[PDB]
Amino acid sequence: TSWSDRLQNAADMPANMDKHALKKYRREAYHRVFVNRSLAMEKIKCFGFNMDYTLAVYKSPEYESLGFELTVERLVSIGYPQELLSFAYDSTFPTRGLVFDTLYGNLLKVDAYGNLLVCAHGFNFIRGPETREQYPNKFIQRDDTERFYILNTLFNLPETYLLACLVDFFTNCPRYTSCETGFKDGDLFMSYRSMFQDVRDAVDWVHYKGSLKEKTVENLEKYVVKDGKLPLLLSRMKEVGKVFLATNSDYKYTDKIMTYLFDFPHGPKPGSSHRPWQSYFDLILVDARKPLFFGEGTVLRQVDTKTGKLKIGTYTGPLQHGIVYSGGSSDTICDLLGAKGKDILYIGDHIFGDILKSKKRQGWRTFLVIPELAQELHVWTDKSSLFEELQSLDIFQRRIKKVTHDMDMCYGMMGSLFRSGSRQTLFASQVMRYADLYAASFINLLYYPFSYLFRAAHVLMPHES
Amino acid sequence: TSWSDRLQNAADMPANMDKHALKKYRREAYHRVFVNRSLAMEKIKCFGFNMDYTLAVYKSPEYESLGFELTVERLVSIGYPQELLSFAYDSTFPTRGLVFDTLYGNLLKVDAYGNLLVCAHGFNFIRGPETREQYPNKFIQRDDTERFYILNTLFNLPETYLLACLVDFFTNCPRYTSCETGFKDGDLFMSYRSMFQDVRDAVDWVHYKGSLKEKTVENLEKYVVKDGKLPLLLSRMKEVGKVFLATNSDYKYTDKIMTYLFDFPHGPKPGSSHRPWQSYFDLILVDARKPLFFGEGTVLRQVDTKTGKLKIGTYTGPLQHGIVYSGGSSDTICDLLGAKGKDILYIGDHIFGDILKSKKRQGWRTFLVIPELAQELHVWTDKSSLFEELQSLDIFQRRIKKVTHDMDMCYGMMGSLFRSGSRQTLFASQVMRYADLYAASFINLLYYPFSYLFRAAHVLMPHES
Ligand SMILES: Nc1ncnc2c1ncn2[C@@H]1O[C@H](COP(=O)(O)OP(=O)(O)OP(=O)(O)O)[C@@H](O)[C@H]1O
Ligand SMILES: Nc1ncnc2c1ncn2[C@@H]1O[C@H](COP(=O)(O)OP(=O)(O)OP(=O)(O)O)[C@@H](O)[C@H]1O
Ligand SMILES: O=c1ccn([C@@H]2O[C@H](COP(=O)(O)O)[C@@H](O)[C@H]2O)c(=O)[nH]1
Ligand SMILES: O=c1ccn([C@@H]2O[C@H](COP(=O)(O)O)[C@@H](O)[C@H]2O)c(=O)[nH]1
Ligand SMILES: [Mg+2]
Ligand SMILES: [Mg+2]
Repeated sequence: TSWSDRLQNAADMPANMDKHALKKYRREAYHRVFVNRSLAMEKIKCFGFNMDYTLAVYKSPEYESLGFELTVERLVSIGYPQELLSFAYDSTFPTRGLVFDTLYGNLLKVDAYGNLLVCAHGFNFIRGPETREQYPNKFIQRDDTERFYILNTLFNLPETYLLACLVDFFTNCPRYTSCETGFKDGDLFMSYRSMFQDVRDAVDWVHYKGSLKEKTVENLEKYVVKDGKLPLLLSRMKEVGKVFLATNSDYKYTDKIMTYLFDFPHGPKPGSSHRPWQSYFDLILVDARKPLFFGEGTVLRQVDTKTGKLKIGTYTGPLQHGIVYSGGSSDTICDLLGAKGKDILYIGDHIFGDILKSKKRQGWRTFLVIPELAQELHVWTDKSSLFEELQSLDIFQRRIKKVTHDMDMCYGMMGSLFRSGSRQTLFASQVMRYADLYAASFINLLYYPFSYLFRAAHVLMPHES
Repeated sequence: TSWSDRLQNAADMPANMDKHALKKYRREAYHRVFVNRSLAMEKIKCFGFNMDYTLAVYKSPEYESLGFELTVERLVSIGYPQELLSFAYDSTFPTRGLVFDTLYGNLLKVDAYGNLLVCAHGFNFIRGPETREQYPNKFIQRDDTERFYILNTLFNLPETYLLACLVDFFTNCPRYTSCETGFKDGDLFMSYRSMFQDVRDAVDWVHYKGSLKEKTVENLEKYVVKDGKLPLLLSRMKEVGKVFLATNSDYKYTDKIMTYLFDFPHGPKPGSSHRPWQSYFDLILVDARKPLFFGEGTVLRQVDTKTGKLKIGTYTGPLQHGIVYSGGSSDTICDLLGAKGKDILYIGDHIFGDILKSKKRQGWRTFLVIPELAQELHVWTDKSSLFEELQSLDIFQRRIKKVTHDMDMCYGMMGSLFRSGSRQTLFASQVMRYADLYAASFINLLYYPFSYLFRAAHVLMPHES
């Protein structure tokens, strides 16, 4: 059972819009919206959306496994050894939000202060004192962005595994001599840094010049979660405010995915005329180039939606019906919709590119969709006497390490997305700090009334308490 | 009554080192160390110190008032109008941690997300909708470091007031026409940005080329808080670990101040031989140039302590007794003392330069000294039914704004260092995030045993609770 199974099962359900069933429904952890800072839903005048892994949630492990297969095939085609063809994707290994240390070739799970919670060199877990050799303070300088790469998204799940595999393969293969910063093969030296770049280029290549997109769209039911409730939610939002789409994706791909997500023999509710995905948005924008979008951005262009090509030149007209934009910046959206940032709830999945940057650069209100929260919740309960037990020992050592360990293993080899025992990861700390609201899915907003007040409790400093 | 009066009164007291009086003493808010993250005192192998506003706490409003007087005299000497000579320092106006917006010439108190809590143009307080003209989202981009200058320290207290004064003076003086970004005087245009720079240069000039240092050191009792307990604390620390000094200050000034702080007719305890300040430290370092010290730093030089001049060349020898260093980097200290960052408790007063940067760049353990916490605490109690009242309304609007207002006024015109009603400032949020421990004074560490465990409670995400 994957988080996409959980998500697809709630998606295979019709909306009961009785105000008594609605409130009842949101009592369940799974259908709940979580609050980091208070948010009055009535102040929101614009609901903003991203597509990939937000509106379009790719199925797991199917889509990761596809993306992995093709990156291997791109690496092998450019020269990596044919053994790679025998790797297959393992969804039990990679946790999202890991740092790849391009110097020493380790996958690291770290806290908000660069403290090491987990260290893995290929599939070998470095523990305790072995690690202090490379990390003498058990700590990394997050500022060293040249050395440390953070695998923020569900798109990096396959590359997270592939880096482990690759390090494993060259380590255990007797043609290659392992050194501190890479591998020697005769007179060729492959650093972890160059291997990492090759992988990073290959993923990018599969996404942009390979066949991941063509393959995804030719079996959509296999790769994308479809929900009858998405159109109903959007139509409700359009009643009380403005709705927009801003994706890094191109128009032709967005149109294939969006079309499919709205493909039901009705519109918002059963019995209503179907309408095309584009009637649900007041503003559609593609090739957004987030996070640069939340700064200077790029030049505002206009899509020709017949050819799926950009019209030549910068677009200098107003918002008219049917217009599709490409590029521009977050200020385009505020200007065209006449909104302030605090009037905009922006729903996305990329902690850095979507949520962090819109919050800090523009002060927009944020909603982080976290699809693994479906399965992370299920496990947080059924092992709450493993947690509540670890909790207890802290109050009351070698028994603390042992219990941390098996707590995490339930999540997988790399542990919870959110913590390693009693220690919170960087990812968690960033969700708490930048995501005003968060949930397993944005559809959870359907179970809350029009003018709800999400309440977080006020924070007190230690001397204040 | 100033926080320096509070601090000086606890400094005019002898140490009762009975383990029963000690524990009793630290029960008082004022003599307490506050915990942001758990810290086991027995893991600390090196206690590190800064001098200015840490070991040497300047008296208030005397030192601020001196520093203000001389910056005015430097501005007037370079061309600012003689009216400035009639300004006098007002300790009730400036709160530490304000942002100066060099575009529009406003002093702003903001939260951790760049939200506007208080806005002041000179001495006129902008409220509600008037402000939305210049800040349409009621928010500032903290990243715009070119426009927004953060007044982090007790050294910026006089310049915080002077900027208010200056904006006030040109606004209300009929020789100058007020524009959006500065003042017109005939064919001369003075922007707020250039005024700000002139002030910033003048403060720096007083500190480095003017007579603030000569004047301070010729009446030390007037300007510096002296405490018999400082030598005792240091000697206790030297028993269980290593002690170092790292200051941005030069040796000749450090030697004048340090000498005076140790000037008692005994050493650690009454009855013991006096010893010179330098015997208390295992490593002394001057002209540290923090925060650059916590990165690349500068070239390690060696002080000639007879002339107070730098020896010529880079220093390439080991730590020997009596050696005084200048420049270098945080790695010099770890190398010379053989410490890891987590073995180092660093006690300082500059949230950015001392605490933030040592924590993030090096993972050192941090202790923030916050001298206004003496007076901020006194007022947090005696108006806890103003807070507890505001607290109550949030649960249960125009009555919320009115009550926020008079809560703050107790602290001064610019409010609490830590909050504006129920909203925490950037300063507070940064103390919570970067300062493992904090207190009104570092001397508070004397009231805690050798191997104490400062405990903060574990943090839970909303879905985790
Ligand atoms: N999740 C992320 N993915 C990619 N880049 C990031 C992420 N988080 C931060 N960065 C960027 O990496 C750089 C180095 O990290 P740094 O620790 O200075 O950032 P930070 O966000 O300010 O840390 P903190 O969480 O302590 O505030 C910064 O430019 C930062 O914005
Ligand atoms: N108190 C401060 N004084 C001076 N400069 C600061 C201070 N705090 C942050 N800065 C620096 O100002 C710049 C712009 O602010 P930004 O909001 O990106 O920083 P930040 O610390 O990452 O914010 P956050 O608190 O959200 O993590 C950064 O380079 C940041 O490190
Ligand atoms: O390594 C990569 C390379 C490309 N993309 C692309 O980023 C887009 C994300 O769009 P959105 O989430 O802004 O809608 C997708 O088209 C995807 O192909 C990645 O996410 N990761
Ligand atoms: O605007 C200024 C200019 C100079 N300094 C100097 O910085 C030093 C702070 O030293 P420390 O806190 O690192 O010991 C002092 O000598 C002081 O003169 C300031 O703090 N602010
Ligand atoms: Mg996305
Ligand atoms: Mg200092």
